Amino acid sequence: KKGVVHGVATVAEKTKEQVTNVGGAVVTGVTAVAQKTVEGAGSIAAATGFVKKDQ
Amino acid sequence: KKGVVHGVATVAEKTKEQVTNVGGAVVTGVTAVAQKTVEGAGSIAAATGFVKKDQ
Amino acid sequence: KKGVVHGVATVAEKTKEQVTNVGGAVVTGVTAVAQKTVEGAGSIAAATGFVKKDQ
Amino acid sequence: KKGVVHGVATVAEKTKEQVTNVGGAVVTGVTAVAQKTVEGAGSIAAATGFVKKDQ
Amino acid sequence: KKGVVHGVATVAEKTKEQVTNVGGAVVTGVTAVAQKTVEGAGSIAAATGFVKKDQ
Amino acid sequence: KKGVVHGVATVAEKTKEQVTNVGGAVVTGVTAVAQKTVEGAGSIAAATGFVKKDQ
Repeated sequence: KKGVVHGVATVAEKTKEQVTNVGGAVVTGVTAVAQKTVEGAGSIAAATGFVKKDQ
Repeated sequence: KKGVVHGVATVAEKTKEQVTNVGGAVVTGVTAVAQKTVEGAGSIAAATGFVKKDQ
Repeated sequence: KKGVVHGVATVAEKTKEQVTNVGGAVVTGVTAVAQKTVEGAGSIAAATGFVKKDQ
Repeated sequence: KKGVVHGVATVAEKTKEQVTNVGGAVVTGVTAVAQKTVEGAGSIAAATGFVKKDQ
Repeated sequence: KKGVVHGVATVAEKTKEQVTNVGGAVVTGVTAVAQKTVEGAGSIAAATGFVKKDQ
Repeated sequence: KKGVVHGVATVAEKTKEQVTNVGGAVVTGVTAVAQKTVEGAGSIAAATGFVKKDQ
């Protein structure tokens, strides 16, 4: 076989899960957050997949 | 076989899970956060996959 | 076989899990955080995969 | 002070939390379950407070 | 002071948490279960407070 | 002071936590279980407070 990509690719066979991202956010997984009190200014209290930027 | 990529690629066969990211965030995994009190200014209380930038 | 990449690639066969990242964050694994009190300014209380930058 | 109980009592002062049970079940706490696949016959997959009886 | 109990009592002062149980189950605490696959017949996969009886 | 109990009592002053149990199960503490695969018939894979009986 032959393949040429520029990116971002994701090429496969017999594949149970696939995610391609440029971004941005993708949430495909099981996630449970139980929480009782959030205070403070400002605290990231429960982050799973996270980025921050400033310019 | 033959392959030429520029990136970012992810090329495979018979593959159960795949993630390609440029970004950005991707959450595909099981995650449980149980939490009772978050205070303070400002504290990253429970971070799983995390980045920070400032300019 | 033949392959030429610029990066970042991830090339394989018969492969159960794959992650490619430029970023950014990717969370694909099982993660359990149980927590009772977070205070202080500012304390990274439970970080699994983490980066920090400042300019 | 004076107190006479038959049970089950729970007597206090200045008290943040209280539970009295005869039973039975009481759930008052933070709880997060994230789960992806349960099989088998029959498996108690994630039990926090649990009892079993048979006669 | 004076106290006479038959049981089950729980008598106190200045007390942050209290549980009285005859039973039965009481869950008051922070609990996080993250789980990906449960199989088998039959396996108690993640038990925190647990009893079993048979007659 | 004077006290007479039959049991089960738990008598105190200035006390941060209290548990009385006849049972039965009580879960009041922080607990995190992260788990990826459970198999077999039948294996107690992660037990914190546990009993078993048979007659």
